[PDB]
Amino acid sequence: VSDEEKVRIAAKFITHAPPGEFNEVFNDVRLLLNNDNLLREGAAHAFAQYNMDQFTPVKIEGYDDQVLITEHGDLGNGRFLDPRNKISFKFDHLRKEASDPQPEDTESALKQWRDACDSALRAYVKDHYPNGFCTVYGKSIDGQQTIIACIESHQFQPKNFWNGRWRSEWKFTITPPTAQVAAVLKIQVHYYEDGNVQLVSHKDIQDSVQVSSDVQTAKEFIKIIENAENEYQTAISENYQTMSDTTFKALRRQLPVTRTKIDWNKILS
Amino acid sequence: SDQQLDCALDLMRRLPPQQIEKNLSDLIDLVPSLCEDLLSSVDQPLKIARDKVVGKDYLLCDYNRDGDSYRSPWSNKYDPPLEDGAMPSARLRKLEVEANNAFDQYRDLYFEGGVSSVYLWDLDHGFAGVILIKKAGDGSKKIKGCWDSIHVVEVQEKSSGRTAHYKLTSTVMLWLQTNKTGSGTMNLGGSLTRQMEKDETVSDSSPHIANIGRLVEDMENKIRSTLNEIYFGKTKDIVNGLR
Ligand SMILES: [Ba+2]
Repeated sequence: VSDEEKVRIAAKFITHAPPGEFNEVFNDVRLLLNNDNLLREGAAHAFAQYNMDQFTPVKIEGYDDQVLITEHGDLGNGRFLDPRNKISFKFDHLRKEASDPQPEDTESALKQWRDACDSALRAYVKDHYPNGFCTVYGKSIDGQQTIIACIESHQFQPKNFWNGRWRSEWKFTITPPTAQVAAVLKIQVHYYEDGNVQLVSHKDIQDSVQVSSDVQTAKEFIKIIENAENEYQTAISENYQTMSDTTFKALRRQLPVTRTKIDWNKILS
Repeated sequence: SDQQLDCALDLMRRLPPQQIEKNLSDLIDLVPSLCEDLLSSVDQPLKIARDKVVGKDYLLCDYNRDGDSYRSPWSNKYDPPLEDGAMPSARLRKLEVEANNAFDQYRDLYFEGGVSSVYLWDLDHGFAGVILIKKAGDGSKKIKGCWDSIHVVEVQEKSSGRTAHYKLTSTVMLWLQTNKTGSGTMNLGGSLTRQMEKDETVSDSSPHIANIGRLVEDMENKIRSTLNEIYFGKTKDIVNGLR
């Protein structure tokens, strides 16, 4: 198997690190590949893709709250946009370090919609997620004005050998008098205090809403998000119950229909 | 190459358990020299083949593999046919047949369907074997499910001969996948491994198959409860901690 294949496999594994376990997986993959220069060349894109896929939140010196690393904030050449603070910053994907904040702008047509939606969203997020973070972008994409709202919330407990993260991405395409809504909600949990167990879940959402002013419509946007995220969370818990009490039992009973453990002398006779 | 092997095993504890066979294959391509070490230390999802002579399914794993063929526990031959595939002694084959019939009944009682297979092999001072059970749900239900049990037992038969030491290493892999309007797609997957060791009287009142049966039953019941607690308790608690 060629060096090109090996580093393809290395890059893939790195992209599949569970939330909160990047360092562990990277060091494993580094020592197995055992060719740092090849790793740097064939797999650099993977470090960046992981953080953007994960919506990694980052602290920036001099600014309150945290900003998400997403594709929507990628400015090229290692820099990312903080659209709330109106700055760009260099991001080190390996160390997860923000540096060199510089003043920036991008879109301004949607400045007021982005600002209305961010204010409404930030309150929503801080109300519903223990340590949630959000970043809201406004862009023209393939012809159309789009508000994109990203939400992240994680709980890492490496000393109890578990990690979890929630991500949701909500795209509002503004074609007054309506906005089309497309979203994907994601959850990932890894528990390995015993042996490897993971929950991976996603849900796609499609809706539409009536646009008015920036303020009223932001409110409308948040109501849609709040309801769908509540709906999804309730449904996840309902499904666990069905699984725990029905499907699981259908794989293996606790005990045989005899309602006691096995009479082995009967089996063998 | 111990550092590399440690990294390989650790990595397997972290990659998504839904992709085991693929990940192990990729991991060996990544470190070819660690192949035998990894095939020997990482459990793989069980696969089904058909024994057409007896009309019964049987289970494939590395324990009944010789080259690119697999041995049926029903007919005691390899598919494809081999020149000299590894086979048990006559003595051990009789025990293998009895264990397959015992575990079919055990499977019927606890699982009410699925497939079982028992493969035994001779050792210098006793024998060893694997008891395999695979049950899948009804895949017309919005909630799909697979359970694989892989129970390795190592028996040191002590001269004499009315005593033996049993070591049992058991892995259960459990996967559940649902696709619902309300919860979108949920995929819950993983595995738990446990080990035990015990000395037992071997007699007509307590033959090897009864001793092994009780160890497997005790262990699998315990693993089922642990899975119940982790899958539907602990991961659910984590999700609800996120929002
Ligand atoms: Ba082994």
